[PDB]
Amino acid sequence: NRLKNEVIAITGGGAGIGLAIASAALREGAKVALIDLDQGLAERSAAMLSTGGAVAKGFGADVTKAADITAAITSAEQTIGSLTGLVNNAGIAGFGSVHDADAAAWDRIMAVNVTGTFLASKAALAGMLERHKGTIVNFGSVAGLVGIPTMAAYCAAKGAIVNLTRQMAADYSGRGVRVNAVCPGTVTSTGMGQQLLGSPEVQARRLAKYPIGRFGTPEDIAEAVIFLLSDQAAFVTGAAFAVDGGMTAI
Amino acid sequence: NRLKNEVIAITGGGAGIGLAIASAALREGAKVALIDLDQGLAERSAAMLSTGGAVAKGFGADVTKAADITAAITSAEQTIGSLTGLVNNAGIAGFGSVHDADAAAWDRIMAVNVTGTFLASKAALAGMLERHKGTIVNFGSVAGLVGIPTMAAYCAAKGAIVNLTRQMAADYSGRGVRVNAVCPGTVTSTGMGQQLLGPEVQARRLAKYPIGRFGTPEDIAEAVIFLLSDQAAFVTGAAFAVDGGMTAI
Amino acid sequence: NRLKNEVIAITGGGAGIGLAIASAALREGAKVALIDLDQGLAERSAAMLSTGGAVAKGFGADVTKAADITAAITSAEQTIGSLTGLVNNAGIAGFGSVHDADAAAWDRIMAVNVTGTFLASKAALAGMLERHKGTIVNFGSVAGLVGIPTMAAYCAAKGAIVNLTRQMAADYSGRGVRVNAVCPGTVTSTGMGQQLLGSDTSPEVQARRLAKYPIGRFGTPEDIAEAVIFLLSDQAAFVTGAAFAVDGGMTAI
Amino acid sequence: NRLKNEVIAITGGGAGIGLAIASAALREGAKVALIDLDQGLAERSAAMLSTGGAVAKGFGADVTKAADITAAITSAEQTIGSLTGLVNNAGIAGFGSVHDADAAAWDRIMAVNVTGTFLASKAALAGMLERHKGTIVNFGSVAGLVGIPTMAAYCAAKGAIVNLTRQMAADYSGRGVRVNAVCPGTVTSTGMGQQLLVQARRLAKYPIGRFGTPEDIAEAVIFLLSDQAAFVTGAAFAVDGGMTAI
Ligand SMILES: NC(=O)C1=CN([C@@H]2O[C@H](COP(=O)(O)OP(=O)(O)OC[C@H]3O[C@@H](n4cnc5c(N)ncnc54)[C@H](O)[C@@H]3O)[C@@H](O)[C@H]2O)C=CC1
Ligand SMILES: NC(=O)C1=CN([C@@H]2O[C@H](COP(=O)(O)OP(=O)(O)OC[C@H]3O[C@@H](n4cnc5c(N)ncnc54)[C@H](O)[C@@H]3O)[C@@H](O)[C@H]2O)C=CC1
Ligand SMILES: NC(=O)C1=CN([C@@H]2O[C@H](COP(=O)(O)OP(=O)(O)OC[C@H]3O[C@@H](n4cnc5c(N)ncnc54)[C@H](O)[C@@H]3O)[C@@H](O)[C@H]2O)C=CC1
Ligand SMILES: NC(=O)C1=CN([C@@H]2O[C@H](COP(=O)(O)OP(=O)(O)OC[C@H]3O[C@@H](n4cnc5c(N)ncnc54)[C@H](O)[C@@H]3O)[C@@H](O)[C@H]2O)C=CC1
Ligand SMILES: C[C@H](O)CSCCS(=O)(=O)O
Ligand SMILES: C[C@H](O)CSCCS(=O)(=O)O
Ligand SMILES: C[C@H](O)CSCCS(=O)(=O)O
Ligand SMILES: C[C@H](O)CSCCS(=O)(=O)O
Repeated sequence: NRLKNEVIAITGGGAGIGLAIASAALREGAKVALIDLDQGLAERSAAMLSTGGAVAKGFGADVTKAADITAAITSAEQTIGSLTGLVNNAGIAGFGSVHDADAAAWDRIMAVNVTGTFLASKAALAGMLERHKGTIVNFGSVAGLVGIPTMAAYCAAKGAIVNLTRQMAADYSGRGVRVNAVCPGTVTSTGMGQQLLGSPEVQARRLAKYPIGRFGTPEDIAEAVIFLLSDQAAFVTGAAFAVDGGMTAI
Repeated sequence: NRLKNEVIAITGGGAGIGLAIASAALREGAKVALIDLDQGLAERSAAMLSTGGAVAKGFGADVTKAADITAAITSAEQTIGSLTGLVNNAGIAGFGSVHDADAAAWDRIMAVNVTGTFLASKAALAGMLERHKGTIVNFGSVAGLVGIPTMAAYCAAKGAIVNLTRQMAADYSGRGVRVNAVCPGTVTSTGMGQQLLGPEVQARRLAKYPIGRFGTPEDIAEAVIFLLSDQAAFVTGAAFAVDGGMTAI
Repeated sequence: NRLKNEVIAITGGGAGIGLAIASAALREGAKVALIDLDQGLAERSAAMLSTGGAVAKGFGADVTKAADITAAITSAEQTIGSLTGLVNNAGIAGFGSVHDADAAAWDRIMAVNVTGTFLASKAALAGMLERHKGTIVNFGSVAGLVGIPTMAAYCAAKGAIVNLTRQMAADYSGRGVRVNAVCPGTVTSTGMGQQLLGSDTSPEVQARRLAKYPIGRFGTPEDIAEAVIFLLSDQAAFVTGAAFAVDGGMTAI
Repeated sequence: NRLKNEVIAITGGGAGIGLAIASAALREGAKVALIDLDQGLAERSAAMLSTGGAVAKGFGADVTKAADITAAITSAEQTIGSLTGLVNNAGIAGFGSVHDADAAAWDRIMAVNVTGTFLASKAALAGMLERHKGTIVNFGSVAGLVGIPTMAAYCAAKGAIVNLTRQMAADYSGRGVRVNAVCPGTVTSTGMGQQLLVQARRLAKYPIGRFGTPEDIAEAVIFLLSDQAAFVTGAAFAVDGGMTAI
């Protein structure tokens, strides 16, 4: 019951890491809102999770669209109660170095990751600040802390999220709202993870970047997020928490 | 659940943050060994904690003395079982800038913090590596990540611990032993906290903390309990700031 | 003559830190192209700088407009020779926290800073990679390393630039192109510096800000320019992927 | 003339990166004191550098011995003038992990690196603070910023130096003394580079595609020592071919 009486909205919550966060949050007694670009997916996943009295509801919204994400958060609050937590998990990845990157793809990557974190937080902060109570978890990556070959836009976007997290902590920590970023290492099993992988030598070069000797699971990342959401993390704010199997330590 | 079947040794566990870690670890089902310079204190604190079937044991050792810390860990394991976790919480602080610091006090601060982390870990690692299973939590500080006026030796020591943690993670993460550092902001209530305090200046210190308050031993303990737990299975080499936003600004 | 035979393009080169970089680069023997949103300013400043044999030329371009910045770099190269260095100095700042920031303002700050760095680098990289030779200096800030109250978009943009610099260094350092970021502390005398002051008039906050700087003063455009000159020079041949704090100690405490 | 009117003491100045710093500082018009554990080497290297009117002098001291290093700095100041810069270049490396490192070996690595930086700085700071003018460059490493397998003591020592640099800058920047740390990537050609010389695995960690040279590192130190770096203090400057960027 680490999240007893918490109400948590999770963007990109219909699949992958976001869904695992939802599962773990329900385990700890939270009520959860899954907000996804894919409304049907959010609804199906919410139903799948709604067992043993667990309360999970699905909502459709593109985080880059101010009116849509605002309406989704308002509806979540109307449906399951005033938010105590927001997880800005929605993100997309793509490839392209600065010299040849698709400019339109660049903008979309920056939009979903950075603008989405901005707009979703903006919607949630009205109530959280009014209540002097909230916790926001943003999604960095190892790709926001170091450079990754061939991922210019994504490294820019995640770098933005890491420092935006510090900025938001600066504004809001004293007003009762903690803001932190989890920075995951590679997680193989998700759609994005599969996109990333998509030769014994190449993948092995990648695996060699991880002292722990394996890549992450959605469940590994979810546990870190649940800690940050919980009131046991009451003094934790502005942190960029590396959950990365040692990648950024070497 | 969350530390069911864990066996945790905590250096400097007789008081302050170390004692809070012990209490929280017992809450989560671990068995704990308090290892403190002050043997009597370790014993009294262990006795106080050992209620409701909670198992805590106290041992005396100076972490800077290789034979003594090795013996305490051996005794702990005989009494509560093979270690699954080590918290290198033992540390001391002091004041003095580079131009005027006393060399002997400098050496003692470096010894307790850095050499203690080295020797305690060395002792624990024999067993942990043999079993391919362990978690070590070292104690950095905000003082290991940024410069603090008038605390040269302490900033050096905590800076050493932060990067030694990365180095240890590099060596051992693939061999079944995770190594992480908690980097706490100021916690005023402990013996060390009271030492650092000893009002315009207080208010200036408080303004360094976006959250608007200093930390408690319980705040820090919860982060340590997370890092010790198998729910942190992918977390290694991290320098985790538990600091009310201090290093974020 | 630390930049003899170098040809450097400087975005936002018409005024402020960019103009100070131009002046120092000319001192060290480079030829410089000033590229600024304000074409007249770029041209007037280039004229002012072109004394004693120094060669500076001005060009107008909005760094957020791919065709415009590409055209400016092309004209610059036709005028003063193939680029060996690019300084992505153009940037704008503004105020607003996540809860109240205007989305359009947010986008423009992200565009000039992040998209501008992307688009100008893209233009310069074609030639630099072909020649296996270049150095790119991006502009972070203390605001790209730590959080600054009430500057959400700007902290996001500068944070993007700091890590984009790492990413570009990862791609290009082995191909002959070094990429680094200078992260200046507050420089009061520029238009942006004045913009920052003007945003809070109290002298408690004014002295509060200065107390963040161990060195006991704010930066000058000349202070920042010297670090950029070092990074552009071949004396910095092993320096790449660095986020170099030039900040009077601000991020050290 | 970037260091004209500067007087710079360089610990470990008899060889390797230290000697390269001396050479570049003399190129820029500074007067240099080489301070080395090997006194004869400091003297011979100083003599070699002292051509074309350049002023370099050699002195012997173990930076871990307070009286030794204090006496060398005092002798230096008496011979070439009051210090304006100090480069804490002296350092040693070794191998050993936490589980197997010998405690005496651990202590000597910490001593030369960390205690040496403390003691040499303590000696120089008396004069620098009196004159409200100084610049101190400490030696970190990529090994002070990230973990390096099998180098526990060395990663601890360099980690200490990186944050001690921030601490010193906090204390002294407003009093006229800048303090910075250079953090070099691997430099193969020095005694330490050779000592620490799978090898293709190591090179792959460097995006620039080569290891550093003593000259590469010297140029960064020269910048940090110069008055052109007037606003630079408290910084950990990575000179590392991109190693810590990935
Ligand atoms: N998978 C990995 O290796 C790592 C991923 N991450 C970050 O973790 C987060 C989640 O990653 P994954 O679970 O792997 O992603 P995913 O690709 O498996 O799923 C992302 C979910 O977000 C939704 N989504 C996409 N765009 C959206 C938008 N504009 N508005 C609302 N929802 C949208 C998708 O529909 C999808 O259901 C992202 O921020 C990602 O960048 C960070 C580090 C490692
Ligand atoms: N109190 C604070 O504001 C902060 C403290 N810390 C670190 O957290 C850790 C714990 O701090 P506190 O609880 O405040 O300390 P404390 O001073 O309240 O208690 C520390 C305990 O360590 C023991 N100890 C001292 N030297 C020892 C040695 N050589 N061998 C074995 N045990 C020894 C003492 O007997 C004492 O019981 C330390 O590493 C400290 O540096 C870090 C950040 C904030
Ligand atoms: N002034 C300060 O305190 C600090 C400033 N900086 C950064 O340093 C850089 C330069 O700063 P300042 O000299 O103070 O700025 P400034 O405001 O004095 O001058 C900026 C120049 O950039 C030009 N510019 C603006 N938008 C442009 C665009 N879209 N395309 C082309 N040119 C454009 C302007 O016309 C102007 O001439 C910026 O990247 C800034 O964010 C970073 C840290 C400290
Ligand atoms: N060689 C490399 O790959 C890198 C080395 N470094 C650091 O750069 C610095 C210089 O390294 P190198 O030039 O390679 O070293 P080096 O081994 O080639 O020579 C260092 C000099 O320091 C002197 N020295 C050793 N102990 C001393 C003591 N207790 N007191 C006074 N002098 C002493 C030696 O006699 C020698 O002349 C060191 O601090 C080192 O840790 C850091 C990163 C890369
Ligand atoms: C997409 C996710 O943030 C991972 S980016 C690549 C990280 S690594 O595989 O190069 O360690
Ligand atoms: C003793 C502990 O590590 C705190 S060091 C001083 C930190 S602060 O009060 O200057 O934020
Ligand atoms: C606009 C420039 O990047 C400075 S942002 C504010 C930095 S400080 O004055 O709060 O230290
Ligand atoms: C001794 C010097 O600080 C280098 S430590 C090893 C660095 S690397 O070769 O593993 O990148």
